[PDB]
Amino acid sequence: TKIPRGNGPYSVGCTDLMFDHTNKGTFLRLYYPSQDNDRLDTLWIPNKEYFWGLSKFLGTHWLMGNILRLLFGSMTTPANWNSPLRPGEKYPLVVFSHGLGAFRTLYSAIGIDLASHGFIVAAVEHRDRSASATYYFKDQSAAEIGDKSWLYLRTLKQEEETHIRNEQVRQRAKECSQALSLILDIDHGKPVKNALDLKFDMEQLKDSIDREKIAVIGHSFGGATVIQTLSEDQRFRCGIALDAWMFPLGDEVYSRIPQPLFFINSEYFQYPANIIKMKKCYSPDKERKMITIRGSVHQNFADFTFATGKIIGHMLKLKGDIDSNVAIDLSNKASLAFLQKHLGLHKDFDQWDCLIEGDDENLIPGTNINT
Ligand SMILES: CCN(CC)CCN(Cc1ccc(-c2ccc(C(F)(F)F)cc2)cc1)C(=O)Cn1c(SCc2ccc(F)cc2)nc(=O)c2c1CCC2
Repeated sequence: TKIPRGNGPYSVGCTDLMFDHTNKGTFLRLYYPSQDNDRLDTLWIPNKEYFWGLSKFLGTHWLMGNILRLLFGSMTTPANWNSPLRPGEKYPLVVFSHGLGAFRTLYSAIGIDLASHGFIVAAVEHRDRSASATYYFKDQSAAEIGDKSWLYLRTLKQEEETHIRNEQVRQRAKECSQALSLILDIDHGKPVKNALDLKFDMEQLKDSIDREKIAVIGHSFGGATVIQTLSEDQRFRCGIALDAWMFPLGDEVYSRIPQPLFFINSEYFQYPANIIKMKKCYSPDKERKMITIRGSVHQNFADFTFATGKIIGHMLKLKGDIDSNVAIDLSNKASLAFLQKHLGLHKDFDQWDCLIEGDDENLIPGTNINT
């Protein structure tokens, strides 16, 4: 309800796609330009098990599962559920990676605005036990009955945290790459039965993708995922990391990324040892940009920043000094400028080229971290 609508000229539709039905299959939330704009009725957090997951992730016990569920379980996100895809054009494609303790639906402000500008967006649900919860189906008949098998976030011991996070960011890359393949193959006529039954007939996606214009975007853990993904998959033509958390990356990725890469940071999350990994990505033969959003906290990139009031927002570290709507607008617009330059879109997004440069009252070029 407080989650912002898309600022762009397209109406936006949302749906979910699972294929195959297994735990090794692809799971994504799709945002896309809808043909019609009949009602904004997409449920934001669609299953109790996520409120269970959040609670477990956040430190809380069981009751907070229910309190969070009672507070939010009905909240909508401004997209037309299962609305038909708008026809007659090929859309550039974004694949989006959520952060630690998140899942596919918690970045709709980004997803939706992006779609309102001519993007199809596939927000993937990671099955590396980095999501709070996720689910899949043990067999085809389970999928048919809606007999979901749930997978909750894994917590790690110190000794564990270097091998595991990296094993995880490798899986996340394979999952971004795989979702890309799912879509691309649908785009070229591969018949697919969605493991979920939904009004939206997946066949509409046929011949609807501009295959030269793919980008990968993610937040935090998802930002590290952007960098691994580009590393291994040149179908992704540029990436955008929203406050990347660089710890899961091996030292080998830095020399391996040729595509242009964009760092959008928050002022209050970054720390020098994180930043120095970002600087390791810079090379005169490569395009790396970096802006910092002033007054912004880590959470400014996800949807819970528009879910509480100004006071409690700041208490829960969900909101910062900057306005949540002013922030996400800067990030979204800075992104559209960047996506236009390196995918060679023919739109008016260059009108925010300055936001790539930090030319704003609320933007800092580079980073506040002096080194
Ligand atoms: C150590 C694990 N936890 C416990 C301290 C760290 C949690 N954390 C920061 C954070 C702050 C607030 C909330 C929050 C979300 C919803 C609510 C409520 F529902 F109540 F409204 C309240 C609080 C969630 C995470 C992080 O882990 C930050 N983080 C995140 S937060 C992304 C996220 C997760 C859940 C969510 F709901 C929204 C955003 N992602 C990452 O990839 C990484 C990090 C750190 C390193 C890598």
